[PDB]
Amino acid sequence: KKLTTNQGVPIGDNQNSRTAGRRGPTLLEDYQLIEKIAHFDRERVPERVVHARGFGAHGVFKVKNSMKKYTKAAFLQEEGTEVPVFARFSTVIHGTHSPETLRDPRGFSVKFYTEEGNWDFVGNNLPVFFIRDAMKFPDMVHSLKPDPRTNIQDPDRYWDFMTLRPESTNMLMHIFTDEGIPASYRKMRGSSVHSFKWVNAHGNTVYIKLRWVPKEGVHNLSADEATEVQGKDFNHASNDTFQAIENGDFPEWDLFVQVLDPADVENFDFDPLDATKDWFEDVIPFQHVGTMTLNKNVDNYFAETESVGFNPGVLVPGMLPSEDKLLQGRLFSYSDTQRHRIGPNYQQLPINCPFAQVNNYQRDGAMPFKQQTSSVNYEPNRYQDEPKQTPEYTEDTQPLHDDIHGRLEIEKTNNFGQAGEVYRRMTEEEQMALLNNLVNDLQQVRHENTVLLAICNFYRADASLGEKLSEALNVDIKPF
Amino acid sequence: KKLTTNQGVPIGDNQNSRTAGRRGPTLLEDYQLIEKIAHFDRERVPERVVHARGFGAHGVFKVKNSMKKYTKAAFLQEEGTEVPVFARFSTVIHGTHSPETLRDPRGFSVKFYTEEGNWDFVGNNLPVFFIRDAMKFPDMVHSLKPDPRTNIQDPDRYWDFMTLRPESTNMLMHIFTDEGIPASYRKMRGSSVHSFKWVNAHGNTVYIKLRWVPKEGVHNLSADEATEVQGKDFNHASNDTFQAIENGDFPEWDLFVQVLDPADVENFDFDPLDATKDWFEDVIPFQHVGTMTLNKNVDNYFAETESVGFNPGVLVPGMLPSEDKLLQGRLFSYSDTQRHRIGPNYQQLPINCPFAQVNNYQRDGAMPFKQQTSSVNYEPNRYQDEPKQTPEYTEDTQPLHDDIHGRLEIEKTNNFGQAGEVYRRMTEEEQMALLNNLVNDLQQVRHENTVLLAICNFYRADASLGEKLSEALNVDIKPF
Amino acid sequence: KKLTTNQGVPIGDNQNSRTAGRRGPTLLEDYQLIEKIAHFDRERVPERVVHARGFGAHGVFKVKNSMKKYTKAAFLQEEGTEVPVFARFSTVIHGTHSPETLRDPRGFSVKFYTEEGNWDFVGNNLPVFFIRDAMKFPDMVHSLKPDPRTNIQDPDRYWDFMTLRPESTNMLMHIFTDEGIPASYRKMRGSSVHSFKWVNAHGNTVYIKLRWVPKEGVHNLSADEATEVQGKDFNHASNDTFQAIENGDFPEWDLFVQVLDPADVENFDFDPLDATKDWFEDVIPFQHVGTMTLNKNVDNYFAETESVGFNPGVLVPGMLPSEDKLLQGRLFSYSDTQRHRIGPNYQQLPINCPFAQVNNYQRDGAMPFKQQTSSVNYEPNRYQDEPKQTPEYTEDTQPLHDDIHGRLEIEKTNNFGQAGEVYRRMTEEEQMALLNNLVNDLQQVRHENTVLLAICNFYRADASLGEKLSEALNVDIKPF
Amino acid sequence: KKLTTNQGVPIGDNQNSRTAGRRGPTLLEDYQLIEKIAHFDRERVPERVVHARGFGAHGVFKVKNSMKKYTKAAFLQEEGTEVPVFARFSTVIHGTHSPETLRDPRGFSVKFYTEEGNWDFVGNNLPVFFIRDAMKFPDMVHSLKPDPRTNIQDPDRYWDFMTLRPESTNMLMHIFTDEGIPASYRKMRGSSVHSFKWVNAHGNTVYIKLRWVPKEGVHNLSADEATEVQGKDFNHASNDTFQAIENGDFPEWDLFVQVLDPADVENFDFDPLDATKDWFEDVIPFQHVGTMTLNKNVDNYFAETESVGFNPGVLVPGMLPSEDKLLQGRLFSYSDTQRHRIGPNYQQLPINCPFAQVNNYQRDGAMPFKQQTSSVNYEPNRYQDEPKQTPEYTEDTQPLHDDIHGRLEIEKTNNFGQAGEVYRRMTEEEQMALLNNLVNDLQQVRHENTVLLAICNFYRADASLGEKLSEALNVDIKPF
Ligand code: HEM
Ligand code: HEM
Repeated sequence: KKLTTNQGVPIGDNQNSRTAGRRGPTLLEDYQLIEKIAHFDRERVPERVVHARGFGAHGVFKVKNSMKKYTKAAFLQEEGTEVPVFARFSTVIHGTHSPETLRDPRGFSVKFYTEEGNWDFVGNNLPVFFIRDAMKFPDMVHSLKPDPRTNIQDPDRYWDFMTLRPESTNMLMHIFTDEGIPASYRKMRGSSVHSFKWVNAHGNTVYIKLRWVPKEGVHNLSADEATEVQGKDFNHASNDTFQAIENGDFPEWDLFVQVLDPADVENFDFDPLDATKDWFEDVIPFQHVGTMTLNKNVDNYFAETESVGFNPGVLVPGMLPSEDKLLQGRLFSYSDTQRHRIGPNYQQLPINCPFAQVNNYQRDGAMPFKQQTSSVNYEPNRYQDEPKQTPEYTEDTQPLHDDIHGRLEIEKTNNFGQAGEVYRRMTEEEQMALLNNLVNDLQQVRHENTVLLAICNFYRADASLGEKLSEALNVDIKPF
Repeated sequence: KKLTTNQGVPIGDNQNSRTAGRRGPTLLEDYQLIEKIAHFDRERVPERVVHARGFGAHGVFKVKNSMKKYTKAAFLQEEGTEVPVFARFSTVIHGTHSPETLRDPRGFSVKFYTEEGNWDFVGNNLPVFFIRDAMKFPDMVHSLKPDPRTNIQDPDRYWDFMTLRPESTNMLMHIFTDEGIPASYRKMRGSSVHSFKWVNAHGNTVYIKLRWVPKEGVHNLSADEATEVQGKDFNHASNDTFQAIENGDFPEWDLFVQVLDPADVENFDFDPLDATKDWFEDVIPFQHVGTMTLNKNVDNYFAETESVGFNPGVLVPGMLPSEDKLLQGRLFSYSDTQRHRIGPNYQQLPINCPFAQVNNYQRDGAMPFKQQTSSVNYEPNRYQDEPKQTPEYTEDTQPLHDDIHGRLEIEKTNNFGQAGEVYRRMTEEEQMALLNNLVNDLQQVRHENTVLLAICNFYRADASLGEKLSEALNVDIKPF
Repeated sequence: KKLTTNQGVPIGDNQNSRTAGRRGPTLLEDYQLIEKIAHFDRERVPERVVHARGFGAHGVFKVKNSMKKYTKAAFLQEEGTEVPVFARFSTVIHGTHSPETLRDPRGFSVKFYTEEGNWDFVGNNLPVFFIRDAMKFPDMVHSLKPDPRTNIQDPDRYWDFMTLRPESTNMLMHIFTDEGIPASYRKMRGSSVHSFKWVNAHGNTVYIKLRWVPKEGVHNLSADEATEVQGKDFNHASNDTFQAIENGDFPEWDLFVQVLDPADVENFDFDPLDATKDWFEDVIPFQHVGTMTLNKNVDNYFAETESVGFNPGVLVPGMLPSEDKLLQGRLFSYSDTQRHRIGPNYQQLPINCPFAQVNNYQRDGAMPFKQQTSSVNYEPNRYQDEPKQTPEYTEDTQPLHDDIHGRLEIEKTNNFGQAGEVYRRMTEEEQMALLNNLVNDLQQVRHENTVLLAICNFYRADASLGEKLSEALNVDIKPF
Repeated sequence: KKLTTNQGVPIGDNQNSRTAGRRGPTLLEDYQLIEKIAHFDRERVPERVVHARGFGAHGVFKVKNSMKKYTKAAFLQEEGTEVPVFARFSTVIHGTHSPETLRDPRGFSVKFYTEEGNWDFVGNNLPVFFIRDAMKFPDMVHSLKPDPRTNIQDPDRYWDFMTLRPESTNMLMHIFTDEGIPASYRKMRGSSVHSFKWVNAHGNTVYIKLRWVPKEGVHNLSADEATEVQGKDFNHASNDTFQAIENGDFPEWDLFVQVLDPADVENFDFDPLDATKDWFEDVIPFQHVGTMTLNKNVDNYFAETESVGFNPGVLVPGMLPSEDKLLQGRLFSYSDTQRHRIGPNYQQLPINCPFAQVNNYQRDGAMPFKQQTSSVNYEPNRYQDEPKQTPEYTEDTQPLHDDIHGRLEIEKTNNFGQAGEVYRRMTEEEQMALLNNLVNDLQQVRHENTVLLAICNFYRADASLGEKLSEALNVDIKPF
């Protein structure tokens, strides 16, 4: 195999620059060097705005139970159907090469290359979020991100944002358990967090939540375990998940679905479209869908794991987004950031390409590798053999329930009630882990009012938790 | 054929946005709409900084005569060998959709997809150039480019540069004949302008110049003729050349080489490596090489004619650049601008991709469509099966003739002598044309000193042309 | 002034590259050369996807009549207030350096640097548009743009689209008069085309349309006149408007507003919010607002006219978009394309920069010249003196009138009615010019049933015009 | 202070998206939301290809001793002259948010904002490099970078490359002492590694090396110490250096220079221009130049530390690059990558901007914030007030010493000899640490031939090291 330039010219000497004499300066005419150095200079692209640290693998999804009752999604009609998937697991706040032992939700992303298009599942392990409207997401992230001067994450900064956005209480309850540091990607669950809509063949729509349950079980690290691991291996989760697949101990998860009829949405003490809210298995049963097996590592990380883009509003027919106000901003954000991060034709890259043929009138854009060449780039047109709309594929109408449009916060926020229930649903071990992690984190806040507000927010959720935090801190909340 | 999103989801309704009601505001969840518009939003890329305006087509090069004597270049070894080519012809100064009736050199670019890699011929119709050092190219372009306030080309600006850089005189002789406006791309010659080095299997090197000769002959347009054409068709040359191919009237050119022994370089009243100097056919004979035939229009202009990059420094084994100081900056410039204009991985696109297989240790970069998957991305390595250098392909050594490096103008400039020779080689018809065009261009110069300088420069070249310019302008030339 | 590199190093020799000898190859260590070339290599950015060709100038808006009864827009409160403006005028379909003699609507864009933010008016001269839903815009553009193979605009393609999308009929009536070729940018009107919403201090909203009247009158070119101009000057309108300002003949326009109560939207034979429909002066009267004077040319085309971004959705308090399905896509499109075309931080460039101060929690992005330095990059936050929201500026609620969202075409299409009205409002001159231009255009269509359809669409609008086109073409229309 | 959009419009509600009803879907017309999310989507830019993990601060350089004897560099003429500096320290191989406890050279970069332009010092702590020609850098970096499939650094890969490129031996001797892991940025030295050239007022040139000596002393961490620190703090060095400055304990370094007359270069058992070679203090004395004090943290990491670009070939008059083949490729590469990573106009950003004024003929390029507005954008020109060249600043000619140019490896490679002396110059504790670290590293190599090669490479430098490695490994080297 001959070494070549990008021009296919064979290289004779890959060790020496062309110089003006044996010990003289380098020549501008060294095309081979400059081509090599110039490409090297251009290897890097922007990391993900969040969830930059991650691990991806290939596998298959296998449907066990037909879902035709709830959705007319092609792949979900018949038990036994298998769909290729690519998955990516990730942390959130810190960058590429950041340790995998930090406290963070863990991203859980699955691209399904379906016969009717790509569907992206893009969730986290943790079943709720800090906030309920996309308007706040840059703020939340900016608050959690390293301090913009010091480049170091500072709890004084994020506890500020969080205390003043008290809907974050419930998420705080989850993230400061030991479930805030999974032991690895293969030992964690997945959650859609948002409701979506599934519509069946007759146009009945239900609200659905999605649920991944690992065959290896949920396994977490305590703070001291995380520190121990960090010192030895800053790539532990990636390492462990890569080795398991390479050794043939294939990571597997089961997919379950929760179904809530639209006519029942007022029936709870919470808005079911609020992303700060969970649907307890107790109140809404999990129904088995199928199982994902990841059985093949990437061939190349950059081209596969780094270059994939997912979007929760990338859905197949039979699937629609919910009105969830946090989800609604995501629909835009993901693809929007990918046009910048990966490129305008990012959907043409092997890792992003659908299994279904792409036939449309879109054209051009930088690096047009899979340019459709028909000169007929407009629709409607006169030609019968060019791509046409298939009316049966139109997304059905959905209901509107208000007489006004504008900036209108939902009515039943219930910022503390469900958070309290989540606390009381925990075992003693979980409640003690939560207290020690919260205390350790609040000891790092440098503004008293923020600490007071944090303890107060927790107190409203559960009085005894708030009392314990008060004692450990030691800040008396009694006057308030 | 089903119409689809870039995700492979069949589109039901390609005519209506999803709105909050039949006469309501558009929804951010309209993924189909946003994908479509966002891609549309990104269709465009930067135009070529020069030669933006152009036309491309595919064809074949047939070598008629073996070049073994002069070069070891594989495709040139045997009579009858055929190489696929892609050619682009161009104006220079104005942008995309610029009239093709403007006075400019015309670009003549040919990519040869060779058994030993790509070779780009990148020349103009005209046999010489305005300057002799790349250092001056941005200045020269900026002077000819539309005034940066008015956005209209102004003779007052570029005559300023050209008079103050007297080496331009020779090019001014050519450019202001009627050969400044070719009738069509098919009715023009091609010139390498610079000499290059060819090296044979034995290791002898010769200076060479390359030459394209139109089967349809050289045909030009007077000013008034160009004005007539321009009013009815601003894409006239692209239109003619497109139609010619489609009608089966394939444009052909014969290629010729001029050969100069490096030992004979100081035997002239000019420096043969000076880009402002021609190699007259009567001094160095044209030797036939073969013939190019353009026999297929692009399937798609954007992915072919817009997205192609050429570099005079993209050479196959057997070829090397000369030390011509204008050429030497071009070796860098072209591939550098393509990395910007087209993208880091521009050599991966089909129009740029070699016929010879590419095998190397380069990786990543934006849109890594053709990523090499082997994890061995470093050389030297322990693996016999990975790409290896092939020493017999090592570019040969070349003489150094000085004991200092630095910023050092050539001795024999001869800024006016050959410019004179060229004029006295013209027919009386061409000399009248030169005068009419010169006068009509010099009439637009608002600084009398620039006008005087032009006149002196032409005078030093040929005293009769000088006095004629003076008489017509009318500024007598007895003082200075 | 000493000539310097971008590093601030004074340059000794700007004429010669650094070479390995007087006649030797160029050195890679020539930083000065490489910096200069590499920057030249990067001068170009993408041109606008539409309206690439254009001219900009600075000026002033003077408000003459208070608009307080209709809007609480600060700058519109007091008769006498001046706002600085930047305006850009353009053709539509072809690229940079394309003739300004071509048949095209003309862009009319004005940035108002107001005390309460930038307001961008982004209209055309013609008062209607070809289509009424943004979903169709890429298709409409693609059909009108050069054929993706020949690189020449083809009536056979765009008629194909326009006939198949018969809502276009009204716009064809307009664009095929002589008004399709304005004599220049100063000699044309401007239209909002869409209605917008103005909201007052008491919270009443009205539908509004905006209207620019030239002090110079509306002046147009016939096909033959445009053809004669084109031969001589392809920059004719830019040239005219530039010179006019230097000469002190300041291009001026009066601004007029047409008002409509949301209560009266059903009292017409058309949907007021349909972009294919005009609001006739004699049905909704023009009310005078103020005058714009353009009194200063750009210092630099690139940094001003090239680099400016407008968006019709960039509105000041007191203004809101209507539900016009074409407008609603524009809200997204413009800013979207600018982030790609100009850059993520395009709003930080002087030409785009507001007069009002920018204070928020956004950060970073490529080329962050005006980066906000405060480490408090999140809101809410504990700091009294960091930026805070001002609730009285909250865009107020707007009625919703449907109980479903979805892909739902409007009721009163009236694709031909008002198109006929328009034709019958024309003088005999205009009707003659329309006939000539249409026939000349329809003679270039190569497909029978497209021509037939065009004549039928025009016939449905007006029987006599239908007959005359039928007569001239010449197909009898007795059957169908 | 009012919260505003990038348009300067006051925001009233920064908490709620505009939605089609209180519990309905989000509106495309929420300009405020989309501007916000869309800028957030674009915050990230590519990290540095190498040395992505870093820390920057401002300060001052004070010249203690005139250097006029050796250079005519303006800032170095007079004792007591003070120049502003920005410094950045960094690791090498891993990405942003990588631990600072990893084994790697440590980058030491200093930008001097001089009265005659910017000078960049761009060195490492360690005084030699792994390779001696730029041709090999991508390969070396690829071998050291995470395996492109596992995303984990693998000694089996980098030992492959290193053993097969035995010139690396000397650097291995350095990097595998505990100096492979400095305790922080303020407790490490700096080295130019390369010689450069200094030219005085008379045109005499000497070769110089540059040396930074920390007031705080050189302090390192053993492997176990590094492990302990890593578990607790992955930002330790950034943390420590930022706190020192913030507490008023300013990091200081003394700058020293070593001088070698060009007439003495043949006098050593090594080529003094080989970047794998050190110039021992006892062979060429260090001469005090001045001191750097870092006294001011950044206001903003992104705009300062992230967006700064340095290039060792960015030199002031009085300074020139040496013909060092490693240094030669760096002259091109730094500015090349920055054009991509930061932007074509990267030199216009506050952190990169010279102290000295920038006056030249370059124009345009993306985000032209500091566009020079003069319409005279070409040189030579007629105007005496426009930027002119200053011939006294012309870079002096330098010697050439060969009669050929081509790919020509230096003759006295001495790959093992100096490496031997470096080992023999070590203390016994340094020698034990070296052995422990090498053994720990070579136990992770999985190919016997590479371990044997490594051991043989060390043996050739020093027999007792070769034996100690052989015994500890346990690999028999006797048969060879
Ligand atoms: C009544 C309908 C329309 C009018 C009057 C109009 C007018 C204009 C004008 C005047 C410009 C040039 C602005 C400038 O000088 O910078 C422009 C550019 C543009 N238009 Fe529109 N247009 C219309 C419809 C649309 C639609 C439906 C879309 C797609 C949703 C669209 C997308 C664009 C884009 C992407 C640009 C490029 C802007 C830039 O690069 O900054 N236009 N249009
Ligand atoms: C002994 C030789 C070398 C030393 C001492 C060295 C040191 C450094 C340092 C300290 C930085 C970080 C600058 C900063 O803080 O921004 C850096 C970055 C970099 N280096 Fe070198 N390096 C060496 C060799 C090379 C070579 C041979 C090349 C290839 C031609 C190279 C290419 C690069 C590139 C492309 C960057 C990224 C710069 C940017 O994005 O701004 N280095 N190096």
